[PDB]
Amino acid sequence: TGRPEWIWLALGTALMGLGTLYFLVKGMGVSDPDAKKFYAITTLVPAIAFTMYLSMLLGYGLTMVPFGGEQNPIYWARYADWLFTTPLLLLDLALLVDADQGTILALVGADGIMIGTGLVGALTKVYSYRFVWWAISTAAMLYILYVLFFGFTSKAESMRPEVASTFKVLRNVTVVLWSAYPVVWLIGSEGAGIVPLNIETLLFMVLDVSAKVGFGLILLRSRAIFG
Amino acid sequence: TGRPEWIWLALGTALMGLGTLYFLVKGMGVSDPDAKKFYAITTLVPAIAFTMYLSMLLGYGLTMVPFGGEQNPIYWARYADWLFTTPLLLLDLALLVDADQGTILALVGADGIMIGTGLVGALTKVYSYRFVWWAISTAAMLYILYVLFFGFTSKAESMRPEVASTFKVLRNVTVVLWSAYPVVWLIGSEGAGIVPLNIETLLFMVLDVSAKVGFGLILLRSRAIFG
Amino acid sequence: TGRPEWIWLALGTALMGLGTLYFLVKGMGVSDPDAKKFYAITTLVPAIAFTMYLSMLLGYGLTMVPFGGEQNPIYWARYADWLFTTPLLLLDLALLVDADQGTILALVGADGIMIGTGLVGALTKVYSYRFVWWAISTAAMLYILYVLFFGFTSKAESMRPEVASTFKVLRNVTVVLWSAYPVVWLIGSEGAGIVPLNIETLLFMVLDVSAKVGFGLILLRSRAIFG
Ligand SMILES: CC(C)CCC[C@@H](C)CCC[C@@H](C)CCC[C@@H](C)CCOC[C@@H](CO[C@@H]1O[C@H](CO)[C@@H](O)[C@H](O)[C@H]1O[C@H]1O[C@H](CO[C@@H]2O[C@H](CO)[C@H](O)[C@H](O)[C@H]2O)[C@@H](O)[C@H](O)[C@@H]1O)OCC[C@H](C)CCC[C@H](C)CCC[C@H](C)CCCC(C)C
Ligand SMILES: CC(C)CCC[C@@H](C)CCC[C@@H](C)CCC[C@@H](C)CCOC[C@@H](CO[C@@H]1O[C@H](CO)[C@@H](O)[C@H](O)[C@H]1O[C@H]1O[C@H](CO[C@@H]2O[C@H](CO)[C@H](O)[C@H](O)[C@H]2O)[C@@H](O)[C@H](O)[C@@H]1O)OCC[C@H](C)CCC[C@H](C)CCC[C@H](C)CCCC(C)C
Ligand SMILES: CC(C)CCC[C@@H](C)CCC[C@@H](C)CCC[C@@H](C)CCOC[C@@H](CO[C@@H]1O[C@H](CO)[C@@H](O)[C@H](O)[C@H]1O[C@H]1O[C@H](CO[C@@H]2O[C@H](CO)[C@H](O)[C@H](O)[C@H]2O)[C@@H](O)[C@H](O)[C@@H]1O)OCC[C@H](C)CCC[C@H](C)CCC[C@H](C)CCCC(C)C
Ligand SMILES: CC(C)CCC[C@@H](C)CCC[C@@H](C)CCC[C@@H](C)CCOC[C@@H](COP(=O)([O-])OC[C@H](O)COP(=O)([O-])O)OCC[C@H](C)CCC[C@H](C)CCC[C@H](C)CCCC(C)C
Ligand SMILES: CC(C)CCC[C@@H](C)CCC[C@@H](C)CCC[C@@H](C)CCOC[C@@H](COP(=O)([O-])OC[C@H](O)COP(=O)([O-])O)OCC[C@H](C)CCC[C@H](C)CCC[C@H](C)CCCC(C)C
Ligand SMILES: CC(C)CCC[C@@H](C)CCC[C@@H](C)CCC[C@@H](C)CCOC[C@@H](COP(=O)([O-])OC[C@H](O)COP(=O)([O-])O)OCC[C@H](C)CCC[C@H](C)CCC[C@H](C)CCCC(C)C
Ligand SMILES: *C\C=C(C)/C=C/C=C(C)/C=C/C1=C(C)CCCC1(C)C
Ligand SMILES: *C\C=C(C)/C=C/C=C(C)/C=C/C1=C(C)CCCC1(C)C
Ligand SMILES: *C\C=C(C)/C=C/C=C(C)/C=C/C1=C(C)CCCC1(C)C
Repeated sequence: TGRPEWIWLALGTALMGLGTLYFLVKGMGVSDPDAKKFYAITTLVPAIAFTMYLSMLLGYGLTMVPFGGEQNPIYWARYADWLFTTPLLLLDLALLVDADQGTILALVGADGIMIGTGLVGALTKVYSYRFVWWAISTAAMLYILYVLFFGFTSKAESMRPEVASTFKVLRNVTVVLWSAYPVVWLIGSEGAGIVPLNIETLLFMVLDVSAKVGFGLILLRSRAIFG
Repeated sequence: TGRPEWIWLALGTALMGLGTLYFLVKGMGVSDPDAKKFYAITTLVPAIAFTMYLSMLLGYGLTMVPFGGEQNPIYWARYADWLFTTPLLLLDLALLVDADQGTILALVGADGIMIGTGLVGALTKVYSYRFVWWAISTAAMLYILYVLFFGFTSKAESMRPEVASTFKVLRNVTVVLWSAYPVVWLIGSEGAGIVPLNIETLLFMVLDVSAKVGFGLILLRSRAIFG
Repeated sequence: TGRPEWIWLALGTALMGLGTLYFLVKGMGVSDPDAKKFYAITTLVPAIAFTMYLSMLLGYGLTMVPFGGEQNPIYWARYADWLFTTPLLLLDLALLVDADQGTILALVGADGIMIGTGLVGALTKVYSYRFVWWAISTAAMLYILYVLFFGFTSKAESMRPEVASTFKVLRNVTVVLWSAYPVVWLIGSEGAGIVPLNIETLLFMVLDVSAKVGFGLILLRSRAIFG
C-alpha cells in the first residue's frame, strides 16, 4: 500500500521543483534562439515531473488495482508524467543531433505507445496479461534506444565536436537510465512483487531525478546547445 | 448541485455555436495562407467550447466530488475545453507577433500545466490541498501573462502598425480576462463557496464567450491577420 | 455483451501487427527524407490499432454503459485508437498533396472533435442524447471529406502525375471507408441495436484493416511518396 514511501516522493518532489527553479533562473538572459529552445524543452521536463510527484505525495496519483488475488497500489501518475516527459527528452536529443522530422515523429509515436502500453499494463486486472503489455512496451523502448544509439550517433558525427561529445554523454546516460525502468517495473509492485513499493519508489526517484534533472544539467551546462 | 444554471450553459452553448458559424462563414473566400491560418485557430476555439458547453448542458461534463464534508458538483468539462482552447488562443498571439518556437513551446507547456493542475485541483478530495493546486496553476498563469504582456509586446513593436495595435487590444483583453478565471474559481464551487454555482456559471460564461468569441471578433475583423 | 466477437478482434489484432511488421520491414533501407516520413506516419497507424485491438481482445477496452433501459457493452478503445489514427491518415494525404499548415490544423481540429464527440456519444447515459453527439460528429466528418475530396484534389492537380493519381485512389478509398463508420455506429450497439455486436465488430474490423493496412499498402507501394 501507499504511505511509507511518502518520503521518497516528498524528496523527489523537492528535487524536481528546485530542478525547475535552477533551470528557469539560468536561462533568463539567453538570447540565442536555439538555446532558448533547449531551455524550454529541458525546463518543462522537471516542471511536469514536479506536478506529478506532488500528486503522488498528496495521494492523488495513487489508485488501487485488483490483480492476482488482492488489491494493489498503483501510482498511475508516473505515466501521466512520462507520457510528456519522455518525448521532450527525445526532442532534446533530436534538435542537438539535428534529426529528420520523419524520425522524430517515429520516435515520438514509439514513445507514446511505450508509455500508453505501460499504463495499460499497470491497470490490467488479469495479472498474467500485464506482462504481455510489459513486453510490447519494452519492445517499443528498445526501438527508441536502437535509434538513439546507432541512428542519432551517426547524425552526431556531422556536428561540431562540442555537440558530438555532449550528445555522446547524453546518449550513454539515457540508454542506461531508460533500460532500468522496465526492470524496476517487472520486479516492483506492478509486476512480480520481488521488491517492496517502498524501495521501488526510491529507485524510480533516483532514475527520474537523474534522467530529468541530471540530463538537463549535463546538457544545459555545455555549449553544445548554442548555434 | 447542477440544474438551475442550465440556462447559462444553454445560452453559452448557443453563443459558441453561432460564434463558430459566423467565423466559419466568413473565412471561406480567404486565400491568404496566413489569414487562412488565423481563421483555422480562431474558428476551432468556439467549435471546441461548443461541444464542451453542450456536454455541461446535457449533464455529461458534470461530476460529483466529495470534499470538506459534502458532495460537490464539479463541471470537469471546463478543463477539457480550456486545455485545447487556451493553447490555441496563445498560438493566435504568437503568430501575430511572430514568436520564437522556443517561446511558443514554453507558453504551451506552461498552459498545459495550468489547466492540468487546475483540473487536479478541482478533483482533489482533500479540501485544503485543492488550494495548493490552485496556487501552482495561478503561478503558471502569471508566467504566461508576464510573457504575453512584456515579452510579446516587445516582438509586436517590430511589426507593421496594424499588427502592433491589434496585438495591443488582444493583449489587454487576455490579461484582464485570464486573471478572472482563477478568482472566479477561488470563490466558486471548486474552492471556498462564497458564490453559488448558479452565478459562477454566469461568470464563466461571460469570461468564456468574451475570450473565445470576443477575442476572435477583435482579431478576425482586423487586417492585422494578413501578410 | 462482449465474448462472441473475440474472433474478429483476434483476427483484427493479428492483421494489424503483421501490417505493422511488413511496413516496418520494408522502409528500413529508405534514405529519401520524404519517404522516410511517409513510412513513419503510415507505420504508426497499424502499430496503434494493434495495441488497441489487443486491448479489446484482452477485454480491457470494453466498458459497460447503461442506457435506454439496460447495460450496454461499449468498446471505448476504438476512439483511443481513432483519435491518433485518423489524424495520421489525414497527415498522409496532406503531405502528399502538400497542404497549407492552416488547412492541416483545421482538419486535425475537425478530426479530434469528430472522435471526441463520437466518444462522448458512446458513453452518454441518455439514450436520446447519444444521437445528438452522433450528429455533431458526422457533421465534423463531412467537413473533413468535403475538403479532402474537393480541396485536396485541387492541390493534387499541381503535383506530378504519380502523385495526383495515387492521391485519387487514396481519396476515393477514404471517402467511402470513412462514411461507413457513422452508419455502422448508428445501427450497431452504440445506437439503435439493429445489428448485433457480433457482426458490428466484423464490420469495424474490415473498415479498419482496410483504412489502415489497405491504405498504407496503396500508398507505400507507389512512388508517389518520393521527391
Ligand atoms: C494539449 C495536450 C495535446 C494535452 C493532453 C493532457 C491529458 C490527455 C493527459 C492524460 C495523461 C494520462 C496518462 C493520465 C490518466 C491516467 C488514468 C488511467 C487515470 C485516471 O484517473 C485520474 C483522473 C480522475 O480523477 C478522478 O475523478 C473522477 C471524476 O470525478 C472519479 O470518478 C475518479 O474516481 C477520480 O479518481 C481519483 O480518486 C480515487 C480515489 O478513490 C479512493 O481512494 C481513497 C484513498 O485514501 C479511499 O480509499 C476512498 O475510499 C476511495 O474511493 C483514486 O483511486 C484515483 O487514482 C484518483 O486519484 O485525474 C485527472 C488527471 C489529469 C488529466 C493529470 C494531468 C497531468 C499534468 C498536469 C500534464 C501537463 C501536460 C502538458 C500538456 C505538457 C506540455 C508538452 C507538449 C507541448 C508536448
Ligand atoms: C490528438 C490529441 C493530441 C487529442 C487528445 C484528447 C484527450 C486526451 C482530452 C482529455 C481531456 C481531459 C481534460 C478531460 C478528462 C477529465 C477527466 C477527469 C474526467 C473523466 O471522466 C469523463 C470521461 C468518461 O466518462 C465515463 O465513462 C466511464 C467508462 O464507461 C465510466 O466509468 C465513468 O463513470 C463515466 O463518467 C461519466 O458519468 C458519471 C455519472 O455518474 C452518475 O451521475 C448521475 C447524474 O444525474 C447519477 O447521479 C448517477 O447515479 C451517477 O452514477 C459522471 O459523474 C461523470 O462526470 C461522467 O459524465 O469522458 C470522456 C470525455 C472526452 C475525452 C472529452 C473530449 C473533449 C473534446 C471533444 C476534445 C476536442 C479536442 C481536439 C483534439 C482539439 C484539436 C486541437 C490541437 C490540434 C491542438
Ligand atoms: C503525447 C500525446 C500528446 C498523448 C496523449 C494520450 C492520452 C490523453 C489518450 C486518451 C485517449 C482516450 C480517447 C481513451 C480514454 C477513454 C476513456 C473514456 C475511457 C477511460 O477508461 C479507461 C482507462 C482507465 O482504466 C481504469 O483504471 C481506473 C483507475 O485504477 C479505474 O477506476 C477504472 O475503472 C479502470 O477502467 C477499466 O476496468 C473496467 C472494469 O470494470 C469491470 O469489468 C469486468 C468485466 O469482466 C467485471 O464486470 C468487473 O466486475 C467490473 O468492475 C472497465 O469496464 C473499463 O472499461 C476499463 O477497462 O484506461 C487508460 C487507457 C490509456 C490512456 C490508452 C492509451 C492508448 C494508446 C497506447 C495510445 C498511443 C498514443 C501515441 C501518443 C500516438 C502518437 C502520435 C502523435 C505524434 C500524433
Ligand atoms: C517550485 C516551482 C517548480 C513551482 C512553480 C509552478 C510550476 C510547476 C509552473 C511554472 C511554469 C513553467 C511550466 C514555465 C517553464 C518555462 C520554461 C520552459 C522557459 C524556458 O525559456 C524560454 C523563454 C522564451 O524566450 P523569450 O521571452 O521569447 O525572449 C526573447 C528575447 O528578446 C531574445 O530574442 P532574439 O532571439 O530575437 O534575439 O522564456 C521566457 C523568458 C522570460 C522573458 C523571462 C521569464 C523570467 C521568469 C518569469 C522569472 C524566473 C522564475 C521565478 C524565479 C520563479 C518561478 C515560478 C514560475 C511560476 C514563474
Ligand atoms: C452549430 C455548429 C457549431 C455545430 C457544427 C459541429 C461542429 C462542432 C464541428 C465542425 C467542424 C469544425 C471543427 C471545422 C472548423 C473549420 C475551421 C478551423 C476552418 C478554418 O478555415 C481553414 C480553411 C483551409 O483552407 P483551404 O481549403 O486549404 O483553401 C485553399 C485555397 O485554394 C487557397 O490557396 P492558396 O493559399 O495557395 O492561394 O478551411 C477549408 C475551406 C473550405 C474549402 C470551405 C469550407 C466551407 C464549409 C464546408 C461551409 C461553411 C460551413 C457551413 C455553413 C455549416 C457548418 C457545419 C460544419 C459541420 C461543416
Ligand atoms: C507485432 C508488432 C506490431 C508488435 C511490436 C510492438 C509495437 C506495437 C511497438 C513498435 C514501435 C513502433 C511504434 C515503431 C514504428 C517505427 C516506424 C514509424 C518507423 C518508420 O521509419 C522512420 C525511420 C527514421 O529513419 P532514420 O533512422 O533517421 O535514417 C537516416 C538515414 O541515415 C538516411 O538519412 P538522409 O535522409 O540524410 O539521407 O526509422 C528508423 C530506421 C532504423 C534505423 C532501422 C530500424 C530497424 C528496426 C529496429 C528493425 C525492424 C523491426 C523488427 C523486424 C521487429 C519489430 C519490433 C519493434 C518492437 C522494433
Ligand atoms: C522521466 C524520464 C524517463 C527517462 C522515463 C523513462 C520511462 C521509461 C523508459 C519507461 C519504460 C517502461 C517499460 C519499458 C516497461 C513498462 C513500464 C515502463 C513504462 C516503466
Ligand atoms: C477559454 C478561454 C480562456 C481565456 C480560458 C482561460 C482559463 C484560465 C486562465 C484558467 C485559469 C485557472 C487558474 C489560474 C486557477 C485554477 C483554475 C483555473 C483553471 C480556472
Ligand atoms: C481507423 C481509420 C479510420 C479511417 C477511422 C475513421 C473513423 C471515423 C470516420 C469515425 C466516425 C464516426 C462518426 C462520423 C459518428 C460517431 C461515431 C464515429 C466515431 C464512429
